[PDB]
Formats: sequence, structure tokens, C-alpha cells
Amino acid sequence: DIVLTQSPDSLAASLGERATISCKSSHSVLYSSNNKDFFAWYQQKPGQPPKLLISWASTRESGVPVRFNGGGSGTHFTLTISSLQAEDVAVYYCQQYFSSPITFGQGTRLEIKRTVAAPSVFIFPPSDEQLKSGTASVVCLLNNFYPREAKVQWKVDNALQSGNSQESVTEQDSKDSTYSLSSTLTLSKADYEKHKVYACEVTHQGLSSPVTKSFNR
Amino acid sequence: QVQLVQSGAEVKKPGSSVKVACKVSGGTFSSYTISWVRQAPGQGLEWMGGIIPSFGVGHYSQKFRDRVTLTADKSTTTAFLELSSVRSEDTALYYCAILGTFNWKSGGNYFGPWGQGTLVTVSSASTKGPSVFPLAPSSKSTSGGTAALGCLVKDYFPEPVTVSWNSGALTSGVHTFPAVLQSSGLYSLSSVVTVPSSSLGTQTYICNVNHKPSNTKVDKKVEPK
Repeated sequence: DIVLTQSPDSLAASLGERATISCKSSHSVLYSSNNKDFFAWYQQKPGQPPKLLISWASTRESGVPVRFNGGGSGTHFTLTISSLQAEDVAVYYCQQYFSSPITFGQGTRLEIKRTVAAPSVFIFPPSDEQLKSGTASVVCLLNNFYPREAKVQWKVDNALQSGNSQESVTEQDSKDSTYSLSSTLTLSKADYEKHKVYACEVTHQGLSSPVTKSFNR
Repeated sequence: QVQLVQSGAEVKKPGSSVKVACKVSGGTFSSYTISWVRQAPGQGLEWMGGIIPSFGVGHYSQKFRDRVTLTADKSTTTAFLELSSVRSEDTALYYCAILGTFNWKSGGNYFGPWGQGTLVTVSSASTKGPSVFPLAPSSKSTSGGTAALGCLVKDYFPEPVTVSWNSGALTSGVHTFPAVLQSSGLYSLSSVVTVPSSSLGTQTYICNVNHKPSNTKVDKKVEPK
């Protein structure tokens, strides 16, 4: 089969910088008669199907900004994004449609590097409806931060928790290039009522020092 | 422009057969190749095969040839992907797309629309609808002119749930987190939205949770605590 090897696997670049993504095919995808390359570039944004950016190695599809450019021929191809903008965050895929089976590159994840932004930290006690059943979830929200690295630790009456919380992180925002993160501490109602102080301790490059948000039950 | 609309998300037990439908708008298969592409977690995009319904011919990749069959219903211009002997490893987003190849006869339709994707989950666990709990705003969730509130969508299976706010009227500031698989085998996610802290006494906020695999629809008012 024609194997497409994409480079790089991941990329972080500031707004206004040029991003370069490369694809190498194990066999030529060039049709000798018309000298057309049967090669395409796709962009996949979170929650959406891949969207065609470039066909025939270098033909830009309608609605695609002129910052997007495709080049190369035969076995070596490149996708160049000039003047990166926040909405360019996506996974980019090369594709060959010369010979069956159709094959795709493995994907290049593009991250936007913006200025460090500290999270706004918010905390939410369990709802009484949830407490009307035997469970209690405490949610710590780290909103709109960059970079992605953040550490969240739960303390209950100053005792560090392990194994009873779970984190989820959004994809990078397509407008402000930030992340958000939720940490959920799950306890039985019985255990929740034994303790008073529930604390989320947040450490992040954008904070003057470890910040902690808590509440008294 | 032609549009592809696929059937809804689905959970199927191991060893069962699975059918994903792909309705092609425009009333005709014309000379299109309907291809199917799998997106499994951590394996990018893989082409499974394609059918040219006008010629009654299909082709496959070696990986899927022995357990996939493609069909088309010409009375409804709907193409179907059929997976046999499903395994946990087949849990994936499945896309249909108008994608042809030079070596097969494209009709010139190498590029076409993609469908929206169909999440197929392969599991013995039974379908369970969400509990939806409010994440009430308070002094602990405001930062000056900015207040955060949300909904905790818990104890559901399978993915996905969809969350909108005020029936789609509120989009700015919305963050819906990826679901996480809990120790229970069930999924949980939260959806949060940041709004002006001054609106908290004036504006009503409703999270609209849709879980189609269980046909559960829940609208929960989120009030200040």
C-alpha cells in the first residue's frame, strides 16, 4: 500500500508564525500524462469531520484562506500555513487518492503558543439532588489558561486525596487559544458529611504561587 | 452541494453485527464512490473501503476486507457500512465520505462532503441515561464581573451526550469537557459557561442534555446557590 509518513507529529507555534507540515509517500502519486499529483491535505477541528484544504498537492479549495499553501510533487509534499491564527488549531492529515487503498498520514497536531495566562479557579459544592442519592461530586474548574500544564490536588480537612478524583481538559480554544480543566472529586454522601473543608490546590506557571480554592460544607 | 447524514451513535455487544447508515442528499448516487473512514482513538484516520453503487462494486483495505461489507439502498439513496464480529477494538467514530481513487473509476469525485460521524461503542455494558446535576454559581465561582456555572452530566453509557445552553442561545463562554470513564464503567462530564456576574439575578440559565442512545432529554435550570 502507499504509506504516507507525516512530519512532525506535534507542533506549537505562536500567532503570526509560519507552520510547515510535511508528508512523504512510499510511492509516487504522480500521474505522468497530465503531471497531476493525487494528493490532498485535510484539517480536522475538534468535534468535526475532516475538512478538505488542498487538492492536487497545491490547489486551494474555496473558502480556505490564502495563508494555506500546498507544495511538492511525486513523493515529497508540504503544507505551509502562513501567519498562523487562533482558528488554525486542529489536526492536519495528508491523503493519497492515487491507488487503492486510500491512505492517510498519521496526523499532525497543531497547537497555538500564546502568552502565559493564569487560570481563573472556581469551585462547586455537590448539588442537594446529587446528595439526595448516596454520592457527592466536588468540581474544581480551571478556566481559560495557557500553557496546558497544570497541577490540581484535592485536600479534605488538609488530607491529600488520591484515587478518588478525575481530570478532563478541553481542546485548545479556537478564539483565545486557552485551555480549561475540570477536576472532579467523588465521595459517597456518608464520607462527604464527615468532613468540613474541601480544597482544590492549583499550581500553574501563570500563578504568583500555588493558589487554593476551598469551601466549608 | 451534496450532504451526507449518518445514523446515530450506537452501542453493540461484542460479536454482534453493526450497520451504519449514510444518506446521500441529492437523490442519486450518480458516479460517486461512497467511502468509509474509521477514526479510532490513537490510530488516526484509516480508509476501510468504498462502494460505487451505480456499478455494484466495492473495494476494501486488507485490514477490513474479511469482516466488512458495503451495501446501498437505491430506493432511499442510503449507503450502509456493515461490520461483522465487532470487538472492543472497533469502538470508533465511523465516517462516510465521497472519496474515490484514480485506480478505481472515480467519476472525478475524489473529493466530496463528509458525513458528521457515527460513534460505535462495542461493549457488554447496558445503555444508561444521564443524571444531570446543577453546578450552582456562588461567591466561590465568581471573579469580579465573571461568574461560572454549569451542569454535571453523570452515570451515562455510552457516549455521547450533547449539551447546549438556553437551547442553543448561549454559545460564548461555553466549555463542555470530554467525558471521562468512571471507576463504575459509566461516563461523566461537566459543561460550564462563564457569564456576566451581574446577570445572575436577571437571566435564567438552562442546560439542555441530550443522550440519544437512551432517548433521554433533560433540561435543568441552574440557579444561584
